[PDB]
Amino acid sequence: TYMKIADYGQLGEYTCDAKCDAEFGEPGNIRHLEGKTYDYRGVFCFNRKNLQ
Amino acid sequence: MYFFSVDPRNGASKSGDVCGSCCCESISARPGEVNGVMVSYAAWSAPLRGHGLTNKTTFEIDGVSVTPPKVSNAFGRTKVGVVFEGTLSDLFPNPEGEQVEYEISELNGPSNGVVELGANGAFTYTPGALFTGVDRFWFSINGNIGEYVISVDPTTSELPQPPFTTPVYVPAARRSVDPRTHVLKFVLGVSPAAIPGDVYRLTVRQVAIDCDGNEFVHISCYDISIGSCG
Repeated sequence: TYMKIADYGQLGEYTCDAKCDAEFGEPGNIRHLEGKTYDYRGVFCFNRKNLQ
Repeated sequence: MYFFSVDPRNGASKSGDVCGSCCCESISARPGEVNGVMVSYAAWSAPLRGHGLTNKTTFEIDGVSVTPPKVSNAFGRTKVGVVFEGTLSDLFPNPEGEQVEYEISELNGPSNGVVELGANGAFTYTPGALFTGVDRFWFSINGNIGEYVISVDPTTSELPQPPFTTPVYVPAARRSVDPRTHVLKFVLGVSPAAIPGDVYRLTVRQVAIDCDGNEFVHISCYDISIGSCG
């Protein structure tokens, strides 16, 4: 399991005088992720003599 | 510079200096001037606490007295650099018989050329060298003023046909608004062809905007009176 910062988000910008609209802005995500692993698993067989 | 304090729409109104005689407030103008007008919406939009005014003002002009003009207007066309010639006698169809005192006012003459008034309704417009555009000049056929518009074409194909500026006009984009103080400014232009005595009516539709983005519309009117001598 790892983590992925999706985005950061804005924080209310540059008001010279109070109009009180962009107070909190919006934050981003962190998006926990996962992932597995795989495997081959083969076989083979000779008898005894065609090998000897 | 005219100034007007707009009524606040409070159910209590009619501020001090009020000359009961109409609804729309008065504006006096003189033919030729181009003056500047101010309107203070502070009384109406300040209580409406929000983002103040916006640059979405809308103007309209309609005349309550026209007295149609005597002399017609005209249009002229010529390429760049080439001298232009034209007649000024078929523009004053007069009902009665009287001479034709053609005159060109040195105040409303051309801006990028020169004009020599002939003996009988003929004039020579020699456009300025290395110049292409539209140029006018205001003749006066026996008192009745009209404009003669000329476009000098940059020798390639042609130029369009401009719309013959009205008696009273508010220029395209010369207005502004200061949302910090709720004050509107615009320009009020009076053509030199307006007849003294007429009255035109100017309607102004101003729109405020709330804290979130909705609208508060406001309508007011004004009565422009074309009077001679200021």
